[PDB]
Amino acid sequence: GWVKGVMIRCMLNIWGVILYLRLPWITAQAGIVLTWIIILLSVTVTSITGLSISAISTNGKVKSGGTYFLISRSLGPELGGSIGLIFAFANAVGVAMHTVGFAETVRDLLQEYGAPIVDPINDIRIIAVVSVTVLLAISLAGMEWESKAQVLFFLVIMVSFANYLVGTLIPPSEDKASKGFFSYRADIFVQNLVPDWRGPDGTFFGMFSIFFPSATGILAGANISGDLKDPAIAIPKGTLMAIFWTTISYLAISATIGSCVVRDASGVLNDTVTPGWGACEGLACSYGWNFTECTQQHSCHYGLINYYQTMSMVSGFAPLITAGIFGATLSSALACLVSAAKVFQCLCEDKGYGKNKEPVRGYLLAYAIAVAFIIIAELNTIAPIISNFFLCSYALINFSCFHASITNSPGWRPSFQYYNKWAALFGAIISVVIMFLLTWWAALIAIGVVLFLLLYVIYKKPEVNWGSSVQAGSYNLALSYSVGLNEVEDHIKNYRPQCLVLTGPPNFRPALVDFVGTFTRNLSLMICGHVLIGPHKQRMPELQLIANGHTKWLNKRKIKAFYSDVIAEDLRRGVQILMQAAGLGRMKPNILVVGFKKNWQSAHPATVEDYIGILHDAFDFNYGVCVMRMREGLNEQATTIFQSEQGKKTIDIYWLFDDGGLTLLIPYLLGRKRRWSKCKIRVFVGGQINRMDQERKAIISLLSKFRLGFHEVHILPDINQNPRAEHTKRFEDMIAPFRLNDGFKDEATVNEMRRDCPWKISDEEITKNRVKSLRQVRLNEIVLDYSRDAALIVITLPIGRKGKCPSSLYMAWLETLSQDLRPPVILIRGNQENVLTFYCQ
Amino acid sequence: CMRTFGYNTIDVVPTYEHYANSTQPGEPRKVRPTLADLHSFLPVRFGWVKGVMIRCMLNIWGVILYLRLPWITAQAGIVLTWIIILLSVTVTSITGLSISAISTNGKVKSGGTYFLISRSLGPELGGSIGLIFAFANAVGVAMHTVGFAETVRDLLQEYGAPIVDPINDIRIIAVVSVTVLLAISLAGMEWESKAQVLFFLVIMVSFANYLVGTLIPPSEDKASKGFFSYRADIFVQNLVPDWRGPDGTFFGMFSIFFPSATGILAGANISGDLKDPAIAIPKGTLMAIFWTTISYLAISATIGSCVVRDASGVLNDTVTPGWGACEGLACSYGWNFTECTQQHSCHYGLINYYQTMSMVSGFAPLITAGIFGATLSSALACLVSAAKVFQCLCEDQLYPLIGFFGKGYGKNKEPVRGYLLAYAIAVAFIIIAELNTIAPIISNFFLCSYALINFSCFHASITNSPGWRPSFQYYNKWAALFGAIISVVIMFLLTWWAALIAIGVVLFLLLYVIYKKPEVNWGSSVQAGSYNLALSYSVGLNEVEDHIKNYRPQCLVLTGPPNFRPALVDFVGTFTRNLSLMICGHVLIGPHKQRMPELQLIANGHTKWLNKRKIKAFYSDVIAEDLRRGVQILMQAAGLGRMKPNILVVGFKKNWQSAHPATVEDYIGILHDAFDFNYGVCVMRMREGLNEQATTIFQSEQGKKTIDIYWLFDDGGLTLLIPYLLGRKRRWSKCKIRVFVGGQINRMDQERKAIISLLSKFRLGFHEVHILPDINQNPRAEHTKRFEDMIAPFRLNDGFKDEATVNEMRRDCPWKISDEEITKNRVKSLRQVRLNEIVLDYSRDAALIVITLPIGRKGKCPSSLYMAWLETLSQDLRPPVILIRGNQENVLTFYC
Ligand SMILES: Nc1ncnc2c1ncn2[C@@H]1O[C@H](COP(=O)(O)OP(=O)(O)OP(=O)(O)O)[C@@H](O)[C@H]1O
Ligand SMILES: Nc1ncnc2c1ncn2[C@@H]1O[C@H](COP(=O)(O)OP(=O)(O)OP(=O)(O)O)[C@@H](O)[C@H]1O
Ligand SMILES: C[C@H]1Cc2ccccc2N1NC(=O)c1ccc(Cl)c(S(N)(=O)=O)c1
Repeated sequence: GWVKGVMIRCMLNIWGVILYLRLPWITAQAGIVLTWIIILLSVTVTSITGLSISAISTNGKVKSGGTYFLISRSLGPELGGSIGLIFAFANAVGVAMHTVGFAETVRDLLQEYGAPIVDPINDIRIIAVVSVTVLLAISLAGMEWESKAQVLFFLVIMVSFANYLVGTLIPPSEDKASKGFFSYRADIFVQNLVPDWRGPDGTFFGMFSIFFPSATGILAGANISGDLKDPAIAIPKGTLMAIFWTTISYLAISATIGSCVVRDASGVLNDTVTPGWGACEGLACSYGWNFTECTQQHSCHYGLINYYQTMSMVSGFAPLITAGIFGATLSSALACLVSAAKVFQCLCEDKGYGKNKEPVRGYLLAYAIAVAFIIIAELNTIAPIISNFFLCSYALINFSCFHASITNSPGWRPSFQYYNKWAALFGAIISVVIMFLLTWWAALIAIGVVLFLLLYVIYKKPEVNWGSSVQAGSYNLALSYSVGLNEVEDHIKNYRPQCLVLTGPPNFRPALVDFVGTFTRNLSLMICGHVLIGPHKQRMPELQLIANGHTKWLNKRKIKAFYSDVIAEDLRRGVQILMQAAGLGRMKPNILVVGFKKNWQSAHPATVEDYIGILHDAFDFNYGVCVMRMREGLNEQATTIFQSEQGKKTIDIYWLFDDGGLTLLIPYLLGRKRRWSKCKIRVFVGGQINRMDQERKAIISLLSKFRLGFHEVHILPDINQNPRAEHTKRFEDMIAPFRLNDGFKDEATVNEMRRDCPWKISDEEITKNRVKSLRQVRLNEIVLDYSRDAALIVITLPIGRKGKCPSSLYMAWLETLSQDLRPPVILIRGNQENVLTFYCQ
Repeated sequence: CMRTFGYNTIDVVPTYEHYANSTQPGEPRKVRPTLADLHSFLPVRFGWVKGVMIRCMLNIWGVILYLRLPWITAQAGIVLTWIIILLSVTVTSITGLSISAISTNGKVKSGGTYFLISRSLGPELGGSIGLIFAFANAVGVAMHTVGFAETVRDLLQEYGAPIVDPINDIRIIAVVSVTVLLAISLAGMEWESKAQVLFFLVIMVSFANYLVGTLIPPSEDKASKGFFSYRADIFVQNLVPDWRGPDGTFFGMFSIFFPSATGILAGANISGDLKDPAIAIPKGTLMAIFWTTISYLAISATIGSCVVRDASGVLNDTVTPGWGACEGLACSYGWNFTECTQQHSCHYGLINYYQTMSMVSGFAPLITAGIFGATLSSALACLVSAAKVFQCLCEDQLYPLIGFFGKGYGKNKEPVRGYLLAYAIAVAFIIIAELNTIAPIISNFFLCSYALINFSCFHASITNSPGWRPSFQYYNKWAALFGAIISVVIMFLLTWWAALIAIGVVLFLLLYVIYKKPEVNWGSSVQAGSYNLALSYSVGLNEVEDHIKNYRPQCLVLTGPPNFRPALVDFVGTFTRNLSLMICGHVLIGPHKQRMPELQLIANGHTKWLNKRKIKAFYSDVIAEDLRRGVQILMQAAGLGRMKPNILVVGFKKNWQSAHPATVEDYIGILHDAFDFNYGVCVMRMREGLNEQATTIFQSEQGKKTIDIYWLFDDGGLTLLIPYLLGRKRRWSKCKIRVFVGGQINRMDQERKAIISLLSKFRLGFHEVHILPDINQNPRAEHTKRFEDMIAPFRLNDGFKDEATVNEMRRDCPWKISDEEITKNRVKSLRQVRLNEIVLDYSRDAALIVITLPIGRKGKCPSSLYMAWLETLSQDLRPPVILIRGNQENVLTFYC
């Protein structure tokens, strides 16, 4: 935290490996004032970031677990996700860069003995792959060994720095002159005071970019901060102390480098001459080192910019310096990898491997990113990426903190004495400007990537992900989309038939379920209703098991539908309950499907009264109605007639009245399935005998505007003609036993006799509906000579006004329309509202 | 007798008018009877040849026909030109198939491409697409005009009479020409269509002239330039490629030729002016594409057989015997071009000359006329399309300021406003006269339009709503998807930075539209897709078996009108959001049973109100004679599959002391039924009362106040889950939870060890614990007196009555208490008053209070008595008070 987090492992991330290896080179190629200015700017950015980070962090009682968790809990998830993503990418890239640097340093140290294995560049790649793999192996080695090694590494770094200070001030010596050291010289400081450049990066902004990579203490105050036993007043003090120590130490090291170093070397130990014999001038006249040809032809084997590492030859204890620098770099790399792995795990903390169940997947992904970026093996190019990504993360964090302070977040009131919104705004602006100037295209691309991640990771749908399992995820998705459907409004183009099918137990009547499932499959909603008769105190354990078994039987058949059971005294009341309550939001039924009463004659008229009352209630609630009739009745698994292909047969529609199109829509959706996609479809309409031609061409035109693709049309001009004499008689015998026989008295004086049997007919009444009933039986004749071999028959259902059409007269009509056929007859009626259109709004 | 079917009843027969939503020559409009009346008691228009095909054909033909195609065929050979043409045709034909498929679904109105794309895909993408489309057309007009000016200036200089210089004459001529075009477009579509036919005639005459010229034997000038009439040897020569220069690669020729044929929407853009668009768009577009492709192939093949690749052009170079050494087949007909073909420096031939197709023909002014006509036709088409698209887009009022445009004029609504806007933009652009750095932007915009059209088709097909029924059935969705992908690929393959800019503009406009929240509804594939996903995921959840590991609190809240008691809604929504189902109930009494549109409107308004406060709940209403029956209905039937409630949340009836006793009877009956259904129960209570937007204490900050929990009965831990889930939020995060864990008062409490173990398993962070053993103690007799006073009015004073005859008096007054019951329920009535003593000494400054809800056996308690215990328990307290008792099921499965 302070060394392994601030100034040892964050040393190589602030003032360490990336400073103990190639800091003196930048300082020499820049000068004292320029290096001081770069250090000042970096320190300012880091200090503002650290102030904001600590002030935000110290808000509320702290429960350990991760800085990502803390930031998310303080600023919400919207910004927390983006912050975590940016930190993950930056940590992986930094691990890659530090590992490459350490491998290169180790390879050079080994090469100091003059023994090449493979090549200058390739060998570095091999060593780096080996080191990264070793870290991956040591991913889960131990816990307290880490702290022990941190203490040991801090001690070793301190000892190496002491040795470096002891050996740095080299007095006059041939061994020193071999490297160029000449101790203190005012002319040396004068030379350092001026600028000088060499290389493609010979621009001060290049020095700024190089220095930015080694400032991971402020982040160390953000990512290496949440390890304080007393979280109250532990964090900010550590941040300030680490930052100040780093700054002072860096300034001192730069001062020593500029004081006791030279900018040129010789390359030959005994390269000296006498006065007047051979070129010799400059301050080298003290040690006779001329490089005029060497200066001209970039001939500096050793020197400030000539050689990358001057301190290694400047310190007396070379092995100690090498060992300490290598240890510091390894510690920094391990810390960064640990941080990225923690980010991944804490993201997935709530598959698990081993006790901790740690996410090996995230650490493996971090290793993948680091290995992908580490093959290049060049610090000069790599470091700018680290600087840019880290600066983007820090700027986003500070700006978000300032925004939260400004907007008065619901639960934002951090207790930081020195916190101020204006400082956050200033830091955001300055950081943005510096990131833009450092490298235009790269920084802009990173900003665009960050914006994409911030916009496109907050519309996922299941934003919680509770209880990782199958049932849990399924429930989460179902809830998310069901709630989402609430904001979307309704339009005619997207009408859908939601069906409530009265099946009772589904294993008693499978024809209805087959027929409805045919045309509703993955297009709209289907519910199967079951009413339980009798009074009982519900609850009980067995009802749930019964429902579960019914749903299992349903599932085994590959039928998408929901089962549902209710308790009521009688069928009508349970049906009312189902019609009024069942559904969710906009997924609620609007059509009722009911079977035919095969034996309505040998039964108590009370049952018939209730049956007709069901239809009356359905019409009251604005539903559509469908009555299905089979010749044989409806009451491994059984096999039905809708599970075997139909063939070339026809579908016959008798559209006699306008309902809104429901009579036409149901057959259209049914022929769109590969079971009824070979049947030709016929439409019958009534008309006139003296205008048959002007009626055929008109209905055909209307059919083409709905774009339903139906084949033929036929007109019927004789629907008013008198029925046969032997057929109109069969209608009288059918209703004979329902004649109250009081058709000579006041309608006031016929309501009393109906209070015990409100299902009779009045001789007055039969005189008003005489015409209508005749048209009912005449229709049956028309269907028998037209549709004796069809695969389906559809007819519009007639309506009777409540209070003027007893339950017995109504039941006498539907039985007449459908008789003597081999019927899959369907009688349909819409709610008197358009469900089709020929318009695009 | 013989009379129309329908004259003797109330029901009407089907007819066109019942579905037509417009006026008519017949002013009185017709409607069919509503279900309540049957139930219940007591203008110049163009065809397809002149309105679609001619426009598209003119728009496709350009200037590469005369000045570039022969050079391309000389550089690449016949076969490679044919392949390039074929690829371009595949892309264009697929796009045309998609547009035809989308164009026939209902009646299309004015608006062209924008109308189709938007109304069939949704306003959000349609707005940005329309904006960019109009801009692109308004710039293409200027591009074509500058091209025409270039041709005129080049000819005039050829005749040797220049005015100022290459750069200023272009400006002047272009300005004058654009002015003339603007003048033409304002005179009406009749004059506009006449000029199109005139230009078509001129181009046809040019084609015929070239064809006739390509036949006559060659003269001396033509012979010394490479023209020799159809010769099999030249044709044989001219099939292999011969690349030359920096621009000699297959990619280069494809990039040159591809933009030349992409103007295929020139006829659909005037869709508002057609006779029958659904029979006029597809046929015209396909025929135009076919004819243009035939013409391109014919030109390529014919020219590739008459001209040699090189020719000196000097008449003296003829082959006489003695001088020169002939090479190539040019010396088979008696001509010698050894010199230049050796040094590679002559200026004639197919691969070195640009105006070859005018040399071959018999009269060059005809070719000049052809170029003029092509350029001018393109400019006119672009102008008209841009004006119409802009008028239609500005009609819909989707942007803040551009609405000024959209005012029509006499008879046909003619947007002179948009005409002037586009003319001014075109002038401001033609002033520059240098546009080679502005062309790729426009091309990529057009390609984006292609991609959007194709994706609209594919998405509509894949969703497959019952309202998707097109008459044109000669397409396929996979091909459309491939077309959109290849469109974007080509975009990024032409010029990458322009593609980046185009896609960025599309994205930014889409974001602004989505943020603006349009106020219109037309019916799109997106809404149908949302229904699709809801249904599919519900079915998926239902498919899986049932198991205990997915407990969640699913609540039905009795709230009546949602905006009456908002505190209950806010409290439940606080801990329900993103985690479980919430439902709002409302019982309307109603005589009888019916549903009129008033109920539908009221419900839609309630749903809008609920969705306007960031609340996730379903609103449901029922009709019943009293409250108990409606609550029974909702408890029995609400839900779907697995998502159904298992907790009931109700508010306190603070006016129970002054009310007809049957009301409190039904309240307690509601509680008893809920208990009997295996539910959990929550009773909410506040000191004031529960009955733009109004505020509430549940939507404000809390600070550091504490929460007190009084756990006296082990019911499954629901008494602890609700307070716990309310402490993971950003508004209760600083509150401290105090637990007064009389661990199990009547539940075999644990003294010290197990008390902190159960709460430990709840990962609650419990920060404090206390012990209350003094329940039995005698409460201050002063407080007991307050209890006898309220129970007095319900006394039956039946001490001397037998237990058999006591039931007699209750057949009319079931609420009243008995005497034997007072002495029977005495010890259990002292705990309530005594417990109220303790609470009034700790949680007097506590944000919330939670206590275990007492219970009662049916019949063993008089109803009015049980309502006395509730009042005494929670009374004289400032904060909101919650009483809970769980279903007695393990709620510990919720954790992960
Ligand atoms: N318990 C029930 N739940 C839901 N609907 C029912 C129930 N019982 C009957 N129905 C509906 O009533 C219709 C037919 O009435 P009913 O069953 O009395 O005639 P049925 O089928 O001939 O009788 P049965 O099978 O006894 O001969 C069925 O198609 C069904 O829709
Ligand atoms: N129509 C209704 N639908 C659903 N719940 C209702 C309805 N009417 C009342 N309630 C519920 O019954 C509870 C008690 O209401 P009651 O009318 O018994 O006393 P109250 O004093 O009117 O209650 P409040 O002061 O909360 O309105 C309320 O908290 C409310 O949640
Ligand atoms: C971009 C300019 C410049 C140019 C140069 C050559 C060929 C066409 C051409 N223009 N493009 C068009 O005319 C064009 C392209 C695509 C489309 Cl759909 C259309 S349009 N008017 O059909 O909508 C026009």
